[PDB]
Amino acid sequence: GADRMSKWTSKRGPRSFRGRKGRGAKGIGFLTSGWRFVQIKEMVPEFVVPDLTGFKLKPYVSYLAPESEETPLTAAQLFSEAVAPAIEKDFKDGTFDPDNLEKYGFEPTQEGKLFQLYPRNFLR
Amino acid sequence: TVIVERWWKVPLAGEGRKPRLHRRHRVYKLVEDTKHR
Amino acid sequence: PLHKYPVWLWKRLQLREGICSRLPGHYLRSLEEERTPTPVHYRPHGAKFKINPKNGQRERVEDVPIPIYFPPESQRGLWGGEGWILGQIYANNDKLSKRLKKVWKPQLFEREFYSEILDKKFTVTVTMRTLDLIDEAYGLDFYILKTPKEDLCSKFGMDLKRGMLLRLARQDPQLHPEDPERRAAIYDKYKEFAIPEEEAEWVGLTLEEAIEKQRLLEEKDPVPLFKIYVAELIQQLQQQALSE
Amino acid sequence: KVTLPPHYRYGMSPPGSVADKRKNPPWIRRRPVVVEPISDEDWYLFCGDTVEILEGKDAGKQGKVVQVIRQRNWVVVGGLNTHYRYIGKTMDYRGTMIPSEAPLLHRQVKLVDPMDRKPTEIEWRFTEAGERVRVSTRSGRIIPKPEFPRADGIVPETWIDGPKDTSVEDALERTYVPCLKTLQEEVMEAMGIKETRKYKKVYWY
Amino acid sequence: KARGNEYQPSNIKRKNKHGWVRRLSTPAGVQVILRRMLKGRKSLSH
Amino acid sequence: YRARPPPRRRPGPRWPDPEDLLTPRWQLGPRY
Amino acid sequence: LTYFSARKGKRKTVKAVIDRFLRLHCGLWVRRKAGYKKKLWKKTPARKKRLREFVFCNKTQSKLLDKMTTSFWKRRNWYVDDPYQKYHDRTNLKV
Amino acid sequence: IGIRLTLPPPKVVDRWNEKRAMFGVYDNIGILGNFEKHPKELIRGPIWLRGWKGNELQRCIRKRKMVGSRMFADDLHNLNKRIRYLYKHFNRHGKFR
RNA sequence: GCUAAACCUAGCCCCAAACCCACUCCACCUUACUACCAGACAACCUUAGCCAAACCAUUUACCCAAAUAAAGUAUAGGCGAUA
Ligand SMILES: [K+]
Ligand SMILES: [Mg+2]
Ligand SMILES: [Mg+2]
Ligand SMILES: [Mg+2]
Ligand SMILES: [Mg+2]
Ligand SMILES: [Mg+2]
Ligand SMILES: [Mg+2]
Ligand SMILES: [Mg+2]
Ligand SMILES: [Mg+2]
Ligand SMILES: [Mg+2]
Ligand SMILES: [Mg+2]
Ligand SMILES: [Mg+2]
Repeated sequence: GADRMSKWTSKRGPRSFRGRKGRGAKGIGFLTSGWRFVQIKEMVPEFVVPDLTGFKLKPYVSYLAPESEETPLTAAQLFSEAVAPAIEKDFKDGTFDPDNLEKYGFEPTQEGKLFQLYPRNFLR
Repeated sequence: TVIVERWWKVPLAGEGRKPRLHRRHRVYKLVEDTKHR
Repeated sequence: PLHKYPVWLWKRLQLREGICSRLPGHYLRSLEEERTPTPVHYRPHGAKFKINPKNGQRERVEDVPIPIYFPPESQRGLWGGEGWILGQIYANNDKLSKRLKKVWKPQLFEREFYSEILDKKFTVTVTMRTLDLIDEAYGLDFYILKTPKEDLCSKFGMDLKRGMLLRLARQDPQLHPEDPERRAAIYDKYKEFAIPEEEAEWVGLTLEEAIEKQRLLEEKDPVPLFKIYVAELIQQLQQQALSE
Repeated sequence: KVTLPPHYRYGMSPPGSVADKRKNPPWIRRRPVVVEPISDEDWYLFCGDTVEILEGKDAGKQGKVVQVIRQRNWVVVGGLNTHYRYIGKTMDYRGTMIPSEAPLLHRQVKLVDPMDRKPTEIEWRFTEAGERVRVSTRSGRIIPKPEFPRADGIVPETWIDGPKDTSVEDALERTYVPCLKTLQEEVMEAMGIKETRKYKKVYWY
Repeated sequence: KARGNEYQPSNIKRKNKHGWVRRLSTPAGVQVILRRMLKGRKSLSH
Repeated sequence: YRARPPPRRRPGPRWPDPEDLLTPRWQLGPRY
Repeated sequence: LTYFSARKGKRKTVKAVIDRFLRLHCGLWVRRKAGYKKKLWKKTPARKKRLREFVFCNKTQSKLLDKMTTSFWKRRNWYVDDPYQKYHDRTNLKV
Repeated sequence: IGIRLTLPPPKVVDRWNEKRAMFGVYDNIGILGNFEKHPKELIRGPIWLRGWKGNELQRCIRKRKMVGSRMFADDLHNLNKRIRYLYKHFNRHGKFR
């Protein structure tokens, strides 16, 4: 008599079932003795909203805009635009060594960084 | 060591072919148990 | 429809694709080889032709092995190729009587064996046949190395073989560290079984164990593209200077 | 958008319209119409092209193509191959009779030569500059692609930027300086947000 | 007395008896899921 | 029309690939 | 009788017929009298001699045994020093 | 009811297409070609039916022997049952014994 | 006159050929599709029977990897059925 095809949500089942199932919202704390909830300030996401005063970009773009070819950014292009000028400048001067790769922007280990590329530890 | 032989003759399989075993080939008779030697 | 290849060839096809392709050739040939185990629970004819008593004619005869069931607990001991015999019998050895189910189990014993190469004593569950094979081989170490994989019928026995082969291959000095003379004597005794260390590491490993071992060897962190792009940039700059 | 059924029959009414839904309900299953396969490069009829009707009541007449339906190899010529139907009919009013064009197959029309207004066969050829254009077989004359209004109903020439339209100078301004920093890192520096606490290592499995 | 009401609904019993976790608890139950996956069942279990 | 060229027994010995699993075993022995 | 075998798709031969009857190539079947080795002490020598004879089968029995044996047993054999060689062919037979 | 009210579309048969015009060619390849190739080698179809004929039971036995290992599990199971039923039908049922 | 009738496609079957298939984000072995806490539970083990023998009790074909042939022969079997 039960509906197997319907989505199993928190509105179905006895009182224990309904209070344990959620809707995908992330938790922001934990429960202590006496069913008291402690909300962690750091677990609550913070919206980093910039100042939009004096901003010249609008949601839409005027149709009098020349069409441009789509060139997706790759690692090779990013390396050339950011790191190649630094290495070439030192190569001509004659002061270039593999020990100073961190000077050009290389990061040997992501540990110790607030935002780690892999594994990712930051939100969008 | 328990040594047994089949009651029923197994048909020849030939060169490079595995023998065909019917369920009647599971019937065994005790030949000799080496622990009594 | 129909399969391109027969079903029984699917396992062999898998060895030609994936991580199994990169397994060592000497190990893969060991899996492909399937030698006939030494007869244990049946008596071989010993001749390829026998004269039939009835018609007095020369008839070809073949040895059909008795199927043997090896319990999982047999892998922790050395049963010498013995195992459970799952079969049928006739009551009072009369074919006109009932056909009953009969299981023959080897008589298991707990014995302690010392390995000269490993310099250790093992408490191994063995049968009376295992004792005879060791006695005929003049020691446990000879028995483990001489006995083929299909006749050992024990994962522990193959693991013992790999340990002994590794020590012989490496001339491992951990065997009696304070007696260099005694260590060389034992290695000289078993010098005929010495094989290269590369091959000895893969002896006795199952397919799953070999795949896991191969995966660990091939497991390495990816090289960051920063280092790769630096090498190309440095090389190209040098080539530009030559043309100038 | 709408996932059409496997054998949806395209018609004069555009898919997803009110008329199309009545003609093609979700449960309809009609016999597929066999359509000759024409490659996109092989197709040579476009909106605004002048073609001459070969078969029908208006055989030999020339007109301008107003709509092309690739799913049926159809070209619609304005004011040609037309039948008359009543529009806006009510209970009291009989309605207004208007000419209604009927679709024509690609083989029932023939593109005209710009120099001599006669039907001619064309082939796709590349010019010296490399552009792909249509060339008449008999005369070897380039037939330009007609200028048709864009489907979005926007004229770039007659366009005035609104209160929410970014100007061309601001839109094309390049303010991106490449660097080995993420968007999150750059915003923290830009907004002066300081975080000294270090992120603890976690187990991933 | 009157029959036909042998099914007295209970979510706890239904999930404990025919649930996904119950199916995977035994090798026989896993084959039950495999048969339903092979047949294309929309609902593999409760 | 014109008939296709007649089916002929292909000249020369036929050597199957020994590394192919679909190759019959009787075509790889010394007897073959 | 197995009209179509499960492995070859061919008619099989009932081996009980082979162990008891001999088929002459002319189509006749030769058998021995039943009970010719049973209770000889209570049978007269005239009766015992008839039991030792090798008799033929009638049309129905001969036709029955032909169906129960394959074409291998109906071929012409040239055994050396065959005792029944002279009986494989008919002589002076009308209709 | 049960009969169509309109004539079916006419049957257009090209009696002189390439397939019909060259039908039967090379059927005497053995006779006119020094017996290098048997005519049965021209037959194209199932690998268990080239130059061979039999009843339903013989075809099922032959197909299982030749391509039984390449058949699908469901197809093989139906073939095995068909042989069992045909074995009982031919060897145990019928008017003549 | 109604009720109805009529249709030619959707696709499918048998072969050949060729060795298929998994992952945008997020969720999913706990009550699957449930962001976030101490595991150490872990796989192997003869198919039987209907049925045939006009009962039934020994026995009763079941791809095992080359088409054909040897051959339904040798042989096995309540020496029966049949294999
Ligand atoms: K019959
Ligand atoms: Mg229901
Ligand atoms: Mg042979
Ligand atoms: Mg077999
Ligand atoms: Mg009910
Ligand atoms: Mg109750
Ligand atoms: Mg389905
Ligand atoms: Mg899923
Ligand atoms: Mg019966
Ligand atoms: Mg009864
Ligand atoms: Mg006999
Ligand atoms: Mg009988």
